Amino acid sequence: FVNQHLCGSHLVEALYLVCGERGFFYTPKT
Amino acid sequence: FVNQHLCGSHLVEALYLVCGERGFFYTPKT
Amino acid sequence: FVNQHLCGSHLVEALYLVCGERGFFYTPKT
Amino acid sequence: FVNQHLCGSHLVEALYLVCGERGFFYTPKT
Amino acid sequence: FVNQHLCGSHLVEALYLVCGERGFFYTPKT
Amino acid sequence: FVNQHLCGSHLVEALYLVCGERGFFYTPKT
Amino acid sequence: GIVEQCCTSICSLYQLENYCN
Amino acid sequence: GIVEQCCTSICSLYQLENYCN
Amino acid sequence: GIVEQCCTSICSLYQLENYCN
Amino acid sequence: GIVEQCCTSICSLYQLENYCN
Amino acid sequence: GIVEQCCTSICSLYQLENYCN
Amino acid sequence: GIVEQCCTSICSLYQLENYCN
Repeated sequence: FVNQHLCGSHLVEALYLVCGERGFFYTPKT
Repeated sequence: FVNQHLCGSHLVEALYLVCGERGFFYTPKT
Repeated sequence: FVNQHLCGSHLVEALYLVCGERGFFYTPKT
Repeated sequence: FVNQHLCGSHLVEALYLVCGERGFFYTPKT
Repeated sequence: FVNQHLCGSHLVEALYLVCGERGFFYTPKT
Repeated sequence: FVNQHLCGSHLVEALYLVCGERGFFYTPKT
Repeated sequence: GIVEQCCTSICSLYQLENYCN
Repeated sequence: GIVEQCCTSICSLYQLENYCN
Repeated sequence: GIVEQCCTSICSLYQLENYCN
Repeated sequence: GIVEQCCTSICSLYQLENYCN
Repeated sequence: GIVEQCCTSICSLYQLENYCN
Repeated sequence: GIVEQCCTSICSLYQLENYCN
C-alpha cells in the first residue's frame, strides 16, 4: 500500500490534467 | 505516442522522488 | 492510499492487456 | 516509445476521471 | 515521448504480471 | 487499495531509476 | 460490479474475461 | 475508434464523453 | 497542505484549482 | 536485450517468460 | 525479500542498490 | 521551461533540482 511518496505521483497526473495549459505547484510534504 | 500532456505525468513522478521531503513546481507549458 | 477513483486506473491497464486485440467495458461505479 | 498497447492504459486513467461516478467502454482496437 | 528510461517502467508492470507469483530480471541497458 | 501485485509495478519504476544505466532483479514474491 | 472485486485483492484472469469485449 | 484518435495528440473532453457510460 | 487532503479520498476539482498556476 | 525489443512494439508473452524467475 | 519491505513505507536508496545489477 | 527539456530524452538530476522547492 506504500505511502504518499508514491500515491502523490498519481495525484499530480490528474492535477495538471485539470490545468491542461496551466501548471501547478506540488509539495509532497503535506 | 500521445504528447507532453501525458508524458509529463511521469516526469513529475521522478521529479518529487528526487526531492523526497521537498516539493517542486511543475508547469506543463514548456 | 486514495481510493477506487485512482486504483481503477491501473486495474484497466491489466484488463485490456488480457484482451490485447479486444476491448472491455469499465465502470468505476462498482 | 512502445505503442497503443501501452499508451491506452493511460488514456483510460483520464477517461474514467472525466466520468467520475460514471463508467465507459474502452476498446484498444481503434 | 521521453525514452527507454521511462518506457521500461511500464514494460515491467506487465512483465511481473505475467509471472504473477514469480519474479524476473530487468535490465534497462538493452 | 489492491495489493503487492499492483504496488510493485511502481516500486520498480523508482528501482531502475536509481540504477539508471544499470539493471536489477525484481521478485514480487517477497 | 467490476472494480470493487478487483481493487481489493486482484481478480482472476477468467473473471476479467467476462468484462472483455 | 477511440484510442487511435486519443493516443495521437489527446482528445477533447466532449469527445471522451461520447464513450462514457 | 495538498497531498494529505487528496491522497486520502481524492479532492474536489475546485480544491485542486487553488494549486494551479 | 530485453527493453529494446519490448519498448519498440511490445513483445510476445513467450518472449517475456524467458526473463521470468 | 524486496517488495514486502518496500511496498510498506518505501525503502532507503542504499537498500534498493543491493538489488541493482 | 521544464517539461520540454525533460520529455525529450530525460533531464539530469541537477537540472530537476532547480525546480525543487
